[PDB]
Amino acid sequence: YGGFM
Repeated sequence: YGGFM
């Protein structure tokens, strides 16, 4: 995760 989707 991290904020790509």
